[PDB]
Amino acid sequence: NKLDYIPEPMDLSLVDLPESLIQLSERIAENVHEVWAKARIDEGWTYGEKRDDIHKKHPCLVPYDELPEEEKEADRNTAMNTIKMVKKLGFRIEKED
Amino acid sequence: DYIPEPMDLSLVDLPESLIQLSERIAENVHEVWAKARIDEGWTYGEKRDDIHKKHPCLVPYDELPEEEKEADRNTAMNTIKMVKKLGFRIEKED
Ligand SMILES: OC[C@H]1O[C@@](CO)(O[C@H]2O[C@H](CO)[C@@H](O)[C@H](O)[C@H]2O)[C@@H](O)[C@@H]1O
Ligand SMILES: OC[C@H]1O[C@@](CO)(O[C@H]2O[C@H](CO)[C@@H](O)[C@H](O)[C@H]2O)[C@@H](O)[C@@H]1O
Repeated sequence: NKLDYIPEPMDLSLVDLPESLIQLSERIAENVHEVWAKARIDEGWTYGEKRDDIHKKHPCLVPYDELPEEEKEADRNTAMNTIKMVKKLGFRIEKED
Repeated sequence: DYIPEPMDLSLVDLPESLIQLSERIAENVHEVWAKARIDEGWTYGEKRDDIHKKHPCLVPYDELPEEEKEADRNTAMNTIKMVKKLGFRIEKED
């Protein structure tokens, strides 16, 4: 092996987010996916049952609801980790009156 | 037949103190992403290979092409703009 890289993510296990926000994690993940998909469809990518760099085919190029549950969980957790980092970095997150 | 329509976040204002920390946020999402692939047997290779589990982005975040860091930063900021658009205050604690 040539490269010796060990990822060390920040410990966000004890960062608490409003329950109201976590209740919306699907809403956030869905929009993240829409942004992702629009960027790939604008580059000529299309849906295909196997990923393919040469023919620009991706299986995840579907509406968010049609994704496998495993893939939605990923998207929801990515979203929550990105926000937990905001809180870890010293910002308050509060639902507006 | 499927047309993505992301929320219009063009007018959502985030505190400048936070946008300054884009790279810290982007760098951590990359670490979590990288940690998950390496735990499943992925390694760095300069071409992506779904078969030998080789990905060119399995490098320290600072070693990424600027185009890739730029993508990660914008992704992080759109996720946080969604929070603000969904009715949440984001303010630095002083
Ligand atoms: O485990 C899947 C992995 O993909 C990520 C990339 O950060 O999500 C992006 O790519 C997905 C398909 O590969 C899209 O469905 C998703 O919308 C997009 O944000 C992570 O969320 C996840 O860890
Ligand atoms: O594939 C690039 C594409 O994936 C995103 C998530 O949608 O970033 C993820 O994948 C990157 C490597 O491909 C990682 O560096 C990053 O941390 C991870 O979240 C997009 O930002 C990017 O356009």
